[PDB]
Formats: sequence, structure tokens, C-alpha cells
Amino acid sequence: EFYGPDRALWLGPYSEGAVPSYLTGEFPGDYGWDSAGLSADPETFAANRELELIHARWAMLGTVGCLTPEALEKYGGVEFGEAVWFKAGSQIFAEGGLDYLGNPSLVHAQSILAICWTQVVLMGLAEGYRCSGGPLGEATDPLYPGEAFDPMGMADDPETFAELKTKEIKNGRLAMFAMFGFFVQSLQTGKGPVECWAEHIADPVANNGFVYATKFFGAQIF
Amino acid sequence: VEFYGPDRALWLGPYSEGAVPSYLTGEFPGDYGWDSAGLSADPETFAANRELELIHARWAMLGTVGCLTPEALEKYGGVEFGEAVWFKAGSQIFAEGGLDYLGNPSLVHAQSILAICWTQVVLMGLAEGYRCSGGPLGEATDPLYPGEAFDPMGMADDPETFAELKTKEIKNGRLAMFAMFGFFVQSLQTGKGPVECWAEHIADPVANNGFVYATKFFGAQIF
Amino acid sequence: VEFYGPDRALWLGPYSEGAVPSYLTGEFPGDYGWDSAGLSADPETFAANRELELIHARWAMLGTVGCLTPEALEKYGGVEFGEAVWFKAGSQIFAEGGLDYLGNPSLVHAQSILAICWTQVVLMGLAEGYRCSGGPLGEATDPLYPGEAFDPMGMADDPETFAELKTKEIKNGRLAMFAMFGFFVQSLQTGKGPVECWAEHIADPVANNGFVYATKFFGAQIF
Ligand code: CHL
Ligand SMILES: CC1=C[C@H](O)CC(C)(C)[C@H]1/C=C/C(C)=C/C=C/C(C)=C/C=C/C=C(C)/C=C/C=C(\CO)C(=O)CC1=C(C)C[C@@H](O)CC1(C)C
Ligand SMILES: CC1=C[C@H](O)CC(C)(C)[C@H]1/C=C/C(C)=C/C=C/C(C)=C/C=C/C=C(C)/C=C/C=C(\CO)C(=O)CC1=C(C)C[C@@H](O)CC1(C)C
Ligand SMILES: CC1=C[C@H](O)CC(C)(C)[C@H]1/C=C/C(C)=C/C=C/C(C)=C/C=C/C=C(C)/C=C/C=C(\CO)C(=O)CC1=C(C)C[C@@H](O)CC1(C)C
Ligand SMILES: CC1=C[C@H](O)CC(C)(C)[C@H]1/C=C/C(C)=C/C=C/C(C)=C/C=C/C=C(C)/C=C/C=C(\CO)C(=O)CC1=C(C)C[C@@H](O)CC1(C)C
Ligand SMILES: [Mg+2]
Ligand SMILES: [Mg+2]
Repeated sequence: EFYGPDRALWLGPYSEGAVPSYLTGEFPGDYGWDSAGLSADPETFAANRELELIHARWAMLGTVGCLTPEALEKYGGVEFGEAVWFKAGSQIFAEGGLDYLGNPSLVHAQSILAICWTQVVLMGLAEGYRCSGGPLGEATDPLYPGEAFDPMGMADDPETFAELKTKEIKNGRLAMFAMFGFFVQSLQTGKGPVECWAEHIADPVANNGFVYATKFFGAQIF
Repeated sequence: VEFYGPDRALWLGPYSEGAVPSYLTGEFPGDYGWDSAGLSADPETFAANRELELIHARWAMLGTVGCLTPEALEKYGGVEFGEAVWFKAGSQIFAEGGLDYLGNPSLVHAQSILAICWTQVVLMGLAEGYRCSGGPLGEATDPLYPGEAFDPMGMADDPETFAELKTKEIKNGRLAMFAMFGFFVQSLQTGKGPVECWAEHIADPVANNGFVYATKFFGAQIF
Repeated sequence: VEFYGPDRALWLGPYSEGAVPSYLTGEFPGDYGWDSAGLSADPETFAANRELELIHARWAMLGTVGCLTPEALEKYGGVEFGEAVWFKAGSQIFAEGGLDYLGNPSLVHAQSILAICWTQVVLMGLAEGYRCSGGPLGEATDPLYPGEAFDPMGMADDPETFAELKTKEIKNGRLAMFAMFGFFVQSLQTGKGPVECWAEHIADPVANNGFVYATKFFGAQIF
């Protein structure tokens, strides 16, 4: 019910008139949603599927990456320089630098210029290998190469492969949706996601988003 | 006719001849031959953008009247709202007394934004669902012009005047969208309501115009 | 030899083939095979985007020289402008005496912002009309390369050097657009002019670089 003509659509029963002809159920995540007609061209639709999933993979890492140090500081008694994700980058400018987990023996980076231009070379080469191949194999598929990147062979079965593609893109869209939550939540409340959540569950009727509705993405206008 | 077909009005007047794409043929309402960014070269995308544009235009038409009415009512009709300016109207739900319609505490008198929010989700969620796939008030025969229960006075029964009404609708809407964009930037830049801006301007148009606030970037006084 | 056709230079160097869309074949200037978002898969849109890009590149090329000239002239040529920094240059029309060209009160000496604005509307309005459909300086034979009155020195008469000049034009223009993007973000972040940023940087590059302002979001010091 996630592929083919009898798949799930993005409006449930009210989908009978809101699914374009080119969204036929072939690709993962096809809920028949393209109201803006941005993927009518088959080549562009291929590009947007590549844009979407690559984003979804970064968001999946992002939600765990943003929540982990804040959850470790608030519930694991760990002492980071800055454990909140939107302030975490700034701990490179403090005295002592960026000590991993607060431990000065771990990483302990002192120069943002080294962090920056090391990432440029590594990610520059790594992304170059993604489009045209490199040390860890040939780029047989822009999203699912599954050579060195499927060591446990979880994509070997063609039938479960089709279902795993669905699980990947649905969890990824949830992660992207959450990362967008982090962004506006941080501008609006000024606090980290863990702290936002904790404050909310304590008094959900009083600790929700509408408390900050008088600000425009942080800015207190009017 | 001068709003359809090959001799219709174009978006550059006489300087148009060389700035009209081949796929803008004069078929749909509002076709002034303007798609310089080639965003509607695909016929299917063009179909979506016409639906986006008109659906926007209908919200803008309601918006301009919706934004101006309580402010015009307060400034010239002596009505006492909690917040009569559109961009401050939402905040009245957090004020004491809540959202009193027309200022009357016996009208609406809403106290909970959470109730306003999740009521609109259900009502608009179904209403938009009925728009794409039909529902209680008929079948969604056309994404923009169903005209069943939504043409009760049958003004679209004549094919010729129907074509002229479609033109009037999309032109008034683009004017409304263009005006709502005015509301947005005027509020960020001046901080006042549209009615007050209009009144202040005609008082001294040479001194009360936009360039007084050009040193601010959409409200922010940078540099 | 290496900027057109199948053996041209691409936007990822050796890692490029397999990251070049089928519709980027080497025919047009600047074709490094970069359209990862597939925004130009449609031939007609791709035609529009090439016009958007090049017209921007020409405005950016004029922009970089226009933004750097008064700031470099004021700080290194002993010239006294009213406001020599580009993002402050527009505001000098609101000061007393107005916009004196090069600071000399006998040059221009504009006093009305409304006069500058609505003269530009008429002049640029007609000029852009002449660009799409032709006019006094000839017919619009080509949307980007008319080369009638706009190639008086006939530098594009040789077909081979024309092909190379087209390449140089788009590469210098993309650098200018990329640089203008630098001006925009640099001014929001640092609050200083491009020349002064350059001068401050070369004095102590390890301490006078962008990361000093990384805690601000395009000017705003949030968090
Ligand atoms: C003959 C001259 C003629 C000209 C030049 C135009 C030109 C235009 N028309 Mg047409 N029309 C003309 C005749 C006619 N029009 C129409 C019917 C229409 C219609 C329905 C519409 C147009 C629209 C437009 C605009 C669309 C292009 C654009 O956005 O450029 C503008 C781009 C620019 C770069 C101009 C800006 C210059 C300005 C000085 C910038 C200001 C500087 C700021 C202060 C600095 C900013 C700072 C930063 C930080 C923000 C454009 C101004 C459309 C419109 O209104 O969209 C806006 C539209 O919807 N025209 C008819 C009836 C048949 C005509 C009769 O001859
Ligand atoms: C479908 C559709 C149909 C219509 O027809 C048209 C349409 C409506 C337009 C269209 C709809 C489309 C929609 C809904 C679009 C939505 C897009 C969204 C929300 C994208 C979100 C993506 C967000 C990402 C990648 C976040 C990555 C996080 C990282 C990096 O991995 C870090 O956190 C890294 C990190 C960590 C982990 C810790 C910190 O310390 C430091 C930093 C660097 C911040
Ligand atoms: C039916 C069904 C069956 C399946 O079997 C399972 C299923 C699929 C799950 C299920 C489907 C269910 C469906 C359709 C769910 C639909 C949910 C919707 C639309 C809910 C809408 C929520 C809207 C909200 C909270 C508004 C937030 C605004 C705030 C507060 O924070 C601002 O302050 C706004 C604001 C302001 C004022 C200023 C800005 O600066 C910042 C921001 C935050 C933007
Ligand atoms: C043509 C073209 C060709 C090229 O090739 C490419 C191109 C250049 C891109 C392209 C050009 C495209 C152009 C010009 C795009 C312009 C877009 C614009 C301005 C759209 C504006 C739309 C805005 C809307 C719907 C307003 C809604 C208002 C409401 C809702 O009713 C309320 O006020 C509701 C409301 C609220 C919520 C607050 C409360 O207090 C009460 C009230 C006031 C009623
Ligand atoms: C290989 C090769 C071969 C050919 O033969 C010749 C060749 C082609 C030349 C050559 C090609 C080379 C290649 C591939 C070059 C690659 C270069 C790259 C990727 C450069 C990386 C740069 C990254 C930087 C500095 C980050 C800057 C951001 C800052 C700090 O200044 C902020 O403040 C961040 C910031 C924040 C945090 C808050 C916001 O508000 C504002 C901003 C500014 C965004
Ligand atoms: Mg044109
Ligand atoms: Mg030609």
C-alpha cells in the first residue's frame, strides 16, 4: 500500500483529485504529493528525489546529533562547553576550545580554520566520490549504491529492499520535519529541543508555541 | 476581445512582441504573456501554477477587505476593537477579555487560541479536502471553477460573459495579492496599519512616503 | 577546446562525468554541466535561465566596480564623499545638500529622492522595452548578444573569438555575482565596507576573518 496504483496518498480519502499523472507509485515516498507541479519533468523529478533523500539522510543524523549532547548534559550529568545544538558551534571560540564531551583529552580543537578546511578537503573528496565513484566502489546508483555501503547486505532481498526504501524515506521526512522544528523552535523560544520538550510536557497548556506568537522568527516586532 | 487570443493585452504593452513565450497562447484568464523566468514552460506545471495563482488571489481578495475593515471601522466608524490593526489582531486572544467580535463581549468572545487553532485545522482540512476530491456540496469537477453550489446565482451560465468574468477575477486578485504584499512590507517598514498609512500619506505625500524608512531593511535598522 | 563540446571543463573536475545532466551538452557558454537541481531540464526554461544569468552577470559586473570605486577613492584617493560605502550610499540623498557627485557640490547635487526614482523608472522602463523588442539603437536580434549598436568596435565579428569572448563574459560575470553575494553578506555580518574588510583582513588575516562574526545570524545576534 506504499507502491503501485493502490498505494497510500497524501490526502487519504480526499486524494481522488489531488494526485498528478506523473506520480504513479514507482518511487519510494510516492504519496502523490506534488501540488506545485515542481516534478512534472521526469529528469527534474529524478533530481528532486536525489535532493530529498540526501537531505533526509543529513536530517536523520542531525536530529540525533542535536539531541544527544543536550540530552547528555541535562540527563547524563555531562559538562559540555555548549551542549545546545544552535550554540554548540560557538564553543570553538572559548578558552580551552572544543573539548569533546568536555574532556580536554578528547579532540580538544583550538582552531576553527583547521576544522573548516579539513572538512572542505574531506567532504569535497567524499562528495566527489558520491557522484563519480572512488576508493569505496563505483557509483552504480545515486542513492542506493549498496556496495561498501551495504556491508550487512540488508538490501539483498528485492522485496524487502522495496519496503526498506519506504522506511528510509518516511523516517527521513520525519527527521527533516523535526529539524525544521528545531530551527523555528530555537529562533522562537531561544532554548534547545530537549529543554523545550521538558518544559512542554510539564505544563502543555501553558508551555506551547503560542506563548511566543508575538515574535516573527525571534524578532519582537510590533 | 483584448484579454484572450493572439491580439490580447500583454505585460509590456507595445514593447511585448519579443517577450511572450510560445506556450502563453491566450487560452487562460490573465494571460498577459508574462513568464520571463520560464517557470510555466512545462504544460503540467503551468496547470499547477494557474491553480496556485488563483487560489492565492482569492485569499488575497478576502485578505485586503479583512485587513482594512476593522481598522477602517475603528478609525472612521467609532468601533472599539481590542486590536483593530491586522498584524496585531491575532494578539487580542492573549489580552484580557479575549477576542470580542466588533469589540462586543457578547460576540464570539474567544478565550483560547488552542481552540481556534485546532477548530480551523478540522474545518479547513475538510474544506480543502472537499476542494480537491469533492464532498457535501458537490463533485470537484474543476480545480478552480466548479460552479455548482458555488455559482448559485448562475453568473457563469453564459460562456461569453463567463470568459469576461474569469478575466475580471484574476486581475482583481493580482491587484489584491499585490496589495497584500504592500500590507506586509508597509507593516515591517512603518509599523503602522494600512488605513493609518493611507491617511498619513495624503496629508503630506511628499514627506510621508516610503523613502522615509529606506534606511531600514524590512524593519531592521542595520548599518 | 575545453569549454564547449563533450571534452569541456566540468564543475567537479575529474569527478564530474556521472554528474552532468543529459541536456547540458556543451553548446552554451558557461556549460560546466552543473544543474544538480535539474532546474533547466526543460529547453525553454533553460533558455530563460541563461538570459536571467547573463543579465545578472552584467549587472553584477557593473555592481562590483560601482561599489568599490567610491570606497577605495575615499580611503586611498583622499576624496570626500557624503557616503562612500555602498550600502550607505543611497541614504546620502536624505542629508542636506543631497547627492553631490564625488563630493563636489557642483556635480549632480540631487535634492529629491522622488525625482531620482521616477526618472529611473522612465529611462530603465524604456531601455528594457528596447531590449526585448528593439528600439532606437536597433532591433532585438538576440536577447543577449545583439551586437549592432552594442558592438560598435566589432569585437564579436570573428566567429572563433566570439565563442571565446562569450566564455570569458560568463566566467567574469559569475565571479561578479559571487562577489556581490560576498558584499551583501559581508556587510550584514561585519557592518563594514568591502574595501575596509579587505584592508582589515590583510593586516591580521588569522584574526580578521569571517569566523569572528559567526555568532550572529546575518547581522542579528540571536542566542
Ligand atoms: C509600455 C511600457 C510598459 C512597461 C515598461 C511595463 C513594465 C512592466 N509591467 Mg506592464 N508595462 C508596460 C505597459 C503595459 N503593461 C500592461 C499590463 C501589465 C500587467 C497586468 C502587469 C504588468 C506588470 C509589469 C511589470 C513586470 C516586470 C517587472 O516586474 O519589472 C520590474 C523590475 C524592476 C527591477 C523594476 C524596479 C526598479 C525600481 C527603481 C527599484 C527600486 C529600488 C529600491 C528602492 C531598492 C531596493 C533595495 C533592496 C534592499 C530591497 C513591469 C514594471 C506586472 C506587474 O505589475 O508586476 C509588478 C503585471 O502584473 N503590466 C498594459 C495593459 C495592456 C500596458 C500598456 O501598454
Ligand atoms: C512535497 C512538495 C509538494 C509541493 O508540490 C511543493 C512543495 C510544497 C514545496 C513540496 C514540499 C516540500 C517540503 C515539505 C519541504 C521541506 C523541507 C525541509 C523541512 C528540510 C529540512 C532539512 C534539514 C536538515 C537537512 C537538517 C540537518 C541537520 C544537520 C546536518 O546534518 C545538523 O544538525 C548538523 C549539526 C549538528 C548535528 C549539531 C550541531 O551542534 C551542529 C550542526 C552543524 C547544526
Ligand atoms: C487523518 C489521519 C489519519 C491517518 O491514519 C493518520 C494521520 C495521517 C496522522 C491523520 C492525519 C492528520 C492530519 C491531517 C493532521 C493535521 C494537522 C494540522 C494541519 C495541524 C496544524 C497545526 C498548526 C499549529 C499548531 C499552529 C502553530 C502556530 C504557532 C504556534 O507556535 C505560531 O505561533 C505561528 C508562528 C508565528 C505567529 C510567528 C512566526 O514567527 C513563527 C510561527 C511559529 C510560524
Ligand atoms: C508572473 C511571473 C513571471 C516570471 O516568469 C516569474 C515570476 C516573476 C516569479 C512571476 C511573478 C510572480 C509574482 C509577482 C508573485 C507575487 C506574489 C504575491 C504578491 C502574492 C501574495 C499573496 C498573499 C495573500 C494570499 C494574502 C492573504 C491574506 C489573508 C488571507 O485571507 C489575510 O489577510 C487573512 C488575515 C489574517 C491571517 C490576519 C488576521 O488579522 C485577519 C486577516 C487580515 C483577514
Ligand atoms: C580543485 C581545483 C582545481 C582547479 O584546477 C582549480 C580550482 C577550480 C580553483 C580548484 C577548486 C577548488 C575547490 C573545490 C574549492 C573549494 C572551496 C571551499 C569549499 C571553501 C570553503 C569555505 C567555507 C568557509 C570559509 C566558511 C565561511 C563561513 C563563515 C566564516 O566566515 C561564517 O561566518 C558562517 C556564517 C554563519 C555561521 C552565520 C551566518 O549568519 C553567516 C555565515 C557567513 C553564513
Ligand atoms: Mg524578454
Ligand atoms: Mg538569434
